[PDB]
Amino acid sequence: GATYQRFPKVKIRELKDDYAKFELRDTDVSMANALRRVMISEVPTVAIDLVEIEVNSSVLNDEFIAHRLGLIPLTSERAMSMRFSRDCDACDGDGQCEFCSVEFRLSAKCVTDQTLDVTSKDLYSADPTVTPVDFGDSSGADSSEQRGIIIVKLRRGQELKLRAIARKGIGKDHAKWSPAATVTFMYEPDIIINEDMMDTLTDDEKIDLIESSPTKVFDFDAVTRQVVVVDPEAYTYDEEVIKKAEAMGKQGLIEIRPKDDSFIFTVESTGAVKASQLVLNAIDLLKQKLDAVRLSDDTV
Amino acid sequence: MIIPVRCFTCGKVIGNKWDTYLDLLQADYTEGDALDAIGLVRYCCRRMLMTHVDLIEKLLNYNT
Amino acid sequence: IVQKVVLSSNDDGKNYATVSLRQVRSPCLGDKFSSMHGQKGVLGYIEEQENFAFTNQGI
Amino acid sequence: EPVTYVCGDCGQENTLKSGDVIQCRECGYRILYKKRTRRVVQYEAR
Amino acid sequence: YERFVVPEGTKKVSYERDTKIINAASFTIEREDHTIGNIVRMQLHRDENVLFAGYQLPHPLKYKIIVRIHTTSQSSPMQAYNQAINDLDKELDFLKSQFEAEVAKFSN
Ligand SMILES: [Zn+2]
Ligand SMILES: [Zn+2]
Ligand SMILES: [Zn+2]
Repeated sequence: GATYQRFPKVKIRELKDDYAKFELRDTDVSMANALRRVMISEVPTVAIDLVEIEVNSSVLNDEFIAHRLGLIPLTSERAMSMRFSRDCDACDGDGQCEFCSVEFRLSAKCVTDQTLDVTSKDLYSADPTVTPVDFGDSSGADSSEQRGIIIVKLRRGQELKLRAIARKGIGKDHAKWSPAATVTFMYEPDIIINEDMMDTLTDDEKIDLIESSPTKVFDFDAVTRQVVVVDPEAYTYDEEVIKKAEAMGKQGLIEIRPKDDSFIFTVESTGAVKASQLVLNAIDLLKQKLDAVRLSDDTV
Repeated sequence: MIIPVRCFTCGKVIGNKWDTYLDLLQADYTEGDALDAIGLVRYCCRRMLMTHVDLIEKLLNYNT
Repeated sequence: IVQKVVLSSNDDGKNYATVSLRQVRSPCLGDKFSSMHGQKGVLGYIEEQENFAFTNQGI
Repeated sequence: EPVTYVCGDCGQENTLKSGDVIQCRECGYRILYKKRTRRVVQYEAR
Repeated sequence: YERFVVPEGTKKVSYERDTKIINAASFTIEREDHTIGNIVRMQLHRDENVLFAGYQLPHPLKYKIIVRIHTTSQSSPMQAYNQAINDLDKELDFLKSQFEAEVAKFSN
């Protein structure tokens, strides 16, 4: 039992309700990839999983409406403490329960001549205040449109009465349970630009090979005639700058090396779960998976 | 027909952004300025809004 | 699933009957697709999301 | 409920009985759709 | 459904002592993927007394990992396997500590 343990470091650049960025370092690539894959496919969420339609008289069909209901994000903060519905002793009645199986209701009808549309804000939930439909894309944020996710549009003699039952799942069963909506990381470069080759070549060539960069990585400091890296984190590893340095024949001018550490994450969220809660649930599910695979019972 | 929830590639919810997209194009904006106004940075969602065919209206007219 | 039942007839009473069934299909592992350039294939392997190569935007 | 067939262009419920010539009463057109009664149906949101 | 966690009548991990080579075993782990196998093998490569760390999936459609460890003397596959799992668990502890510290600097 030796040490055999590397010591990570976290430092956060930005953090909002549905966004994050942190400079994780001193850990290997496989750990960062494990965090990414757990946050995309392993972290659970409550979503609609069963639909009973009593009346449907719109121009859409039943599976279209059920398919649109399955994708509406529900706020899932008690989903880590809920249970998979195959693992529940009770609730064999196709209805509401208290450790799974939240029940929803929906009814709408138009009697005017104004083309009523049925949105997500007409779904009324039993077991309230714990899993409603999501509102952060409407209120608490002035992003696009408070009307929310349109389901059907209707006319006079048209109506829609149904009852949906949400459950618990993970992203490997269907895409409706995945709470990620962006999880990615990247390396960060080590740029070691020479100064004894840069003063050789001429000023028009300087302003040319700065111009060949597709993202603004370098900058041209005209007051000292020199160049300057002003943003390493917009480099996208396409080698066009060093390729034009190769075509201009000036080798040893710049060299670019991805560092082994220093993985800049960028985490978004559908709004079912907060961002830091996603990261912490990922670390907890990795600990549960590392717990369930030990052979500590028989040492020899 | 209607706009799809959940942009097929990444998974951002776009199912509410249709009417504000029509209003931003109605005012005077071009499509790049409109998509930068709604805040869609990656092109997997921009291709999902710019190429949507809205066929629900033609269905609503031809019923009875 | 049954969608509608239509019952019509002819001049000499020849009564006609029409029943329409409905289905929803997702594309299976044997179906055929093509581009706009005569470049067609068969869907041979449906892959889960976190194994594809991803760009720095996460696409 | 009984069968309660609906015409195509009348919109009126003839409520057809044993097999006559298929022809909507109050008119002569011969369309006669069938009305959906009130049931329940189960679906998986998938 | 049945694609997920191992049913009754089958262990989660199945050990097997290799016959033809000393200090050699093959850990056949059910219900996993590249997520755990990758971090296990890359933790194993930071050990001293290990010689061979790999994983492979016997068919890419089927949801299980087979891990192989060749080691030296003064150790075994069992010792370095449990060393790997416990040190990864300690690093996830220290990582959760760092992240819950850094959340607090958005002080509300
Ligand atoms: Zn229950
Ligand atoms: Zn995206
Ligand atoms: Zn008639």
